[PDB]
Amino acid sequence: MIIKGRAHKFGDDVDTDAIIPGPYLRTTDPYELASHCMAGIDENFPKKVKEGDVIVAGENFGCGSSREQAVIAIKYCGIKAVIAKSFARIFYRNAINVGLIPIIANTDEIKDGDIVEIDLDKEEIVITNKNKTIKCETPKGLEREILAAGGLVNYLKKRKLIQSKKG
Amino acid sequence: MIIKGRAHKFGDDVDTDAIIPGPYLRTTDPYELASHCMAGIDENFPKKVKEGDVIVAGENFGCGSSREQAVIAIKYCGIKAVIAKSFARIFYRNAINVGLIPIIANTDEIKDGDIVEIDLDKEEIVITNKNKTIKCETPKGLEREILAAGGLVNYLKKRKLIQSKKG
Ligand SMILES: [Zn+2]
Ligand SMILES: [Zn+2]
Repeated sequence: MIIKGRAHKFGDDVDTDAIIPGPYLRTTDPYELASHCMAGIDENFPKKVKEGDVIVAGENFGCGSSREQAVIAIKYCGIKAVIAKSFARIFYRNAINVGLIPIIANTDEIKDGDIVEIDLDKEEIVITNKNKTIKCETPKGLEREILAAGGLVNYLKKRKLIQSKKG
Repeated sequence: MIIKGRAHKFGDDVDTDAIIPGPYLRTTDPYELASHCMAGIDENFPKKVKEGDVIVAGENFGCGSSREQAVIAIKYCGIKAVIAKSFARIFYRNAINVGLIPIIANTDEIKDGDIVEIDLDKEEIVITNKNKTIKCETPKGLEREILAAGGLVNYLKKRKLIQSKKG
């Protein structure tokens, strides 16, 4: 599949608090969380982002705390993927489990406002307004399957469903 | 935003039964419904469709019965939009209410398997593999707002949320 949208570029070490400040963690509504996505470093993000857009960052994106809210804040902004040079281990796992696609690439090649086209099958990112394409690395194995199902929950109910018609 | 994927082309008068045969209506799981999307005319659709793809049809798509399951079957296949020459009135309404985007265009310009790029802001559909772009008509007014919120439910809770912080 192909994910195409506007890129919102950030730097290195964008941690969970920058993604979704601790004080907002006192809410249930995921959309409530989404309304403050990236508010830690860019108070204008929630008002600029559009469904289908992509967050682009530097090294160690999602750094810090084991917050499922961080990935939920991103996912509920209508963002299907995050492109970064590297991802904090815990964030990566949480992203996979909620259906948020973590993509690895040299983000120095991407500028804020660029229109990017991520082709998950070819594992390339076309930066349409810059007439260039860069390679990327998408999730594989189990993580790819969980992502394909849209998250851990779906993956598990599809596993049960199969077992259902098994007898 | 931009929706880009592979087009699955169908003809005129594709009714709700073709979209989701009556016998399957005895289920709760939307994914269960999705597994038989378009099974009425193409038993291979469920196995060919990929998240991000687009259904393209002729006149009067969604014809017939007031089945919310038809739009749910499409939406749960990972299909965000349906491009047709015209839409049955009831289907159109149901689509809007679940966040499925009904787009009007001369689909004779689109062939099965074409890669299409729907730009909702420019109201154009780029048929990338055919080096051509055609105009389309996207939803406006209230319908556009409901769609933007992702469905009637979200639209309503966003209306309440606003009222909440009002006093
Ligand atoms: Zn850090
Ligand atoms: Zn009919």
